[PDB]
Amino acid sequence: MNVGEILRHYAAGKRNFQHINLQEIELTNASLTGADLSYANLHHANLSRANLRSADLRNANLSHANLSGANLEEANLEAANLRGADLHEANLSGADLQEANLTQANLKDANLSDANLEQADLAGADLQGAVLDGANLHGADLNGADLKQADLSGADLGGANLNNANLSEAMLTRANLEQADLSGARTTGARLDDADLRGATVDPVLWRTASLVGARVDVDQAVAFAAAHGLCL
Amino acid sequence: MNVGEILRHYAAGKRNFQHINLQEIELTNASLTGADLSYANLHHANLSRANLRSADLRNANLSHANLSGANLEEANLEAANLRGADLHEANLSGADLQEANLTQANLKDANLSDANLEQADLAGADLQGAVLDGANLHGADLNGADLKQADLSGADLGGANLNNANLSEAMLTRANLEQADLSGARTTGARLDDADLRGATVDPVLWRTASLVGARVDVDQAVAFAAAHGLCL
Repeated sequence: MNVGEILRHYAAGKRNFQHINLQEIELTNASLTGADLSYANLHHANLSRANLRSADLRNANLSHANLSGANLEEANLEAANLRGADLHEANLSGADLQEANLTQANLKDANLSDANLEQADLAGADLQGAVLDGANLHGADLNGADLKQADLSGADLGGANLNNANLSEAMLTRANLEQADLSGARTTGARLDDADLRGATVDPVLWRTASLVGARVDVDQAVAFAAAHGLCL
Repeated sequence: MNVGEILRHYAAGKRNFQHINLQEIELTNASLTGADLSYANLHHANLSRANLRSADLRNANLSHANLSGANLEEANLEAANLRGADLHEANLSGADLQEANLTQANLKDANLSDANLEQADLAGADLQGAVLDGANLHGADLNGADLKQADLSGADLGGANLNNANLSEAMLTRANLEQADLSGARTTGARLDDADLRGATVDPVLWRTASLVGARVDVDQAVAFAAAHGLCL
């Protein structure tokens, strides 16, 4: 299938497009809300600015697609393959991204307000400046992700892997970090006021760097904290 | 007895002067080492600059005596009554002051290196600038004493009462504060590095003000500390 076909069919009102092969397709600007594209092949595809609101893309191959600026509000991307995809400035508010593959993806300045990223793989992704206010990243992999100035105000990072994340100047206010791993993360000017830290693995450096006004702690943690300030116990 | 008598007798080599009444006596400059003056009455006496090295004064009435600049090195003042005495700049190194009465006394800039002040009463005394390097104040009363810039580097303040002390800019390095009470003390720029704090009662303010590099703590204390920095447990 090609473009003038598919634009036409949708325009008619045909909504099922599952398993279609659209690999490398030029679909910039293309307007495709409520479309069913599950299992569809979109390797290196161009869907820059494409409107995919409430679209179903679950298990779709999107590795290396340009999606810069797409609307994905409320789209179903459960298990969709997004390795290396360009999502800079895309809007994914309310989007379902559970168990989705986002390694190496460019997410700079994108919006994932209230998006479901449960167990998603974001190792090494660029989220510099993005917004995740109230998002679910319970159990996500962020091995090495870049989050300079990203907003996770109120996100579930319960048990998330933040191993070696860049959190420099990140916003973590009232986020849930219970049981998260933050070994190696850069926390310069990061803000964890009111955040829930209980049982998270942290470097001691974090105790000295992150604003922690109202942040919740273990007793093990209290101690950590004390000692990171140089008290002898 | 009067002065020309007593100077004479000592000069001969007479050493016992116990229970003698020398109340209000002018004995400035008077040179009286190894003298036994226990139970002697010296209310409002003038012994400014008097040399009393290794003198025995235990239970002597010294209330309101001028002793400014006296040598009391190694003198025995166990239970001697020093309420309101002027001791500014006096030297009491190695002096025994156990159970002695020092309320309201002027001790500004005096030297009590290694002096024994066990259970002594220093409520409301002025020790602004004094030196107590290695002194024993185990169980002393310092209710309200002024210790601006005083040096207690290494002193036993085990169980001492520091209720409302001025400790502004005091030196407490490797002092023992186990079980001391520091409710109300001013600790601005006070230094408690390597000090032993375990079980002492402190205001939380203290956690924020005193340098605590290497200071020892309880777990209760670790927690205190954390919370004084605003962490929620």
